[PDB]
Amino acid sequence: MEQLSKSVKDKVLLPCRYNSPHEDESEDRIYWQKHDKVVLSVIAGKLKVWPEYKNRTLYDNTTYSLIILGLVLSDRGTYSCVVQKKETYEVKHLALVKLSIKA
Repeated sequence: MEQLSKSVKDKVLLPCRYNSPHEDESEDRIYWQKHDKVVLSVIAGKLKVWPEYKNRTLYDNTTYSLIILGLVLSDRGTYSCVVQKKETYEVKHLALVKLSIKA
């Protein structure tokens, strides 16, 4: 569980911590989620950002990491980065990031 402390209005990069010789844009499905919400997905290399996060997030293609712009208090919490392969779903990678925020 990596932990980051930022302030309201900061931008932040949440590291997915994914790096293995089995990275494969074809099969790799990458998801960032927070609680019962999905932030974004990357399927076949194509990015899809959920409505709540459109215009306030970026994706770093190099590291599969999530960038959030203009933090607000409700952005606090645990985020997950998941790399899966659908065959049946199989998970290749799971990483958790705890974002703490104050004003």
